[PDB]
Amino acid sequence: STPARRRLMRDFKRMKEDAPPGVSASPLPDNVMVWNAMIIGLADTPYEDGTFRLLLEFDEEYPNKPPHVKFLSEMFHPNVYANGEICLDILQNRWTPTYDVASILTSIQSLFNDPNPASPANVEAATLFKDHKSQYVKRVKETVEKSWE
Amino acid sequence: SDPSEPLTQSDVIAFQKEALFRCINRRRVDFEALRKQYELSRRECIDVSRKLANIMALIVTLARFIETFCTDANEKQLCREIAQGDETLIVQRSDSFMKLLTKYGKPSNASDHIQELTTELKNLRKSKEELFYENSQLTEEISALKEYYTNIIRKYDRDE
Amino acid sequence: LTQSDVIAFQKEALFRCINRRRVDFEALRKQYELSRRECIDVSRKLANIMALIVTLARFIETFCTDANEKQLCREIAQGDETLIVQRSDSFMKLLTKYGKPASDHIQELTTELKNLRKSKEELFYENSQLTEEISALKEYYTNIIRKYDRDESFTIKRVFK
Repeated sequence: STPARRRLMRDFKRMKEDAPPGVSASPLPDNVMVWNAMIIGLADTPYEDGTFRLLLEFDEEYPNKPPHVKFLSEMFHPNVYANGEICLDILQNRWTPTYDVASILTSIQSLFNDPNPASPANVEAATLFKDHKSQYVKRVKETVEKSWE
Repeated sequence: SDPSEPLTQSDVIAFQKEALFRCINRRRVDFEALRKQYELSRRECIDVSRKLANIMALIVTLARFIETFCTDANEKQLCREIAQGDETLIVQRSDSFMKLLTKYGKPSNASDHIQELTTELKNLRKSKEELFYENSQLTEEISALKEYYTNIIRKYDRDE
Repeated sequence: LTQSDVIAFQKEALFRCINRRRVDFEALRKQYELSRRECIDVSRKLANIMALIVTLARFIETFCTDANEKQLCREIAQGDETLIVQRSDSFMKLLTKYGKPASDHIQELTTELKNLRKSKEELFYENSQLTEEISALKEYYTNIIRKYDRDESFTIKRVFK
């Protein structure tokens, strides 16, 4: 009914005609203000081949306000709080309304291969990312395999 | 699902199964490569221990012979003990035995100094020999693994 | 077993296959470590005895008057297990003969020591390089196979275009 609910509709159209590689996203058939997304981790990244579930919650302040996003699948990333919240720069303090769902999911995917220990949200992850890199890859691989459930 | 079609719920499960196989086949390859390193190291254990049995046999022989010439009782006892063919006593007393061989095997200060030097020569040789055996086994390992992996990769190449 | 067939299996079972393989793998590893510990033990033990023997051979060589005797000692001191076990009777006969109780020779031995020390260091280095090579190799080949499985994954092709 509202313009937020037809903008969301525009993002949904984008997710079909030019669905970006490695992601899916769809709002509940009843509630358009709530979306199931999922991301696949990229090749030559320690998150390769993962299948991470994501929840997006939208209010009537969209696209002026970015939605709340969290992974449902267990995660291990320096920019990932244990509740699934994310520390991405274009979500907090570099957000623009012209970013849609498709550009948000992919702006998150990039974080996998390119983490940001500069704004660390999970201490352990940013740590191993500099000390025991091999061991860090091990924990990320646990994450990936669990994501296939 | 057509590449130009929102990925469906069947599609996702399918992707995960092929990712699972990739992981399974990765741990399987890694496992059988371990199998090869293991079989190799068992073969090598067989072979070093057969050699070991045999040179220890010569050691027992050698120890008996020297015993027949010892002057002092501690010397006699060391030979008889070594002569039992215990595989440890000969490490623990390798120096003292070497010194006995150079003491009696032959027909002032210079003599004692040559004893020290020859003991040292034995120890260095020991080390050289350890390293030589380790390195031989390592090279064999490399060869075993190379032969293993290359065949799988070539089986994929014959898959065009 | 092959990638194309994975579609027919069940997901819940693929996890179990992964755990099957994980536990068996740790088992083989504990075995492998056992094996290696034994090989080093026996190889160090054998090293000691051969060292005692070839040191002896060279020691007694400075006494043997016959050129067959001198050749005997030299060949033994080349350090081969077989040739030692097989010429040990004659070796002992030699030892029976000559056991019945200057400067340049000591210089020879110090020369012997220096060259052997070099050899040891050479081999220690080469040992190290070989361990690294093994590591490198396993990583290299498995990366290659991982790529091969990614190149015949059709799910990958459709997910990524």
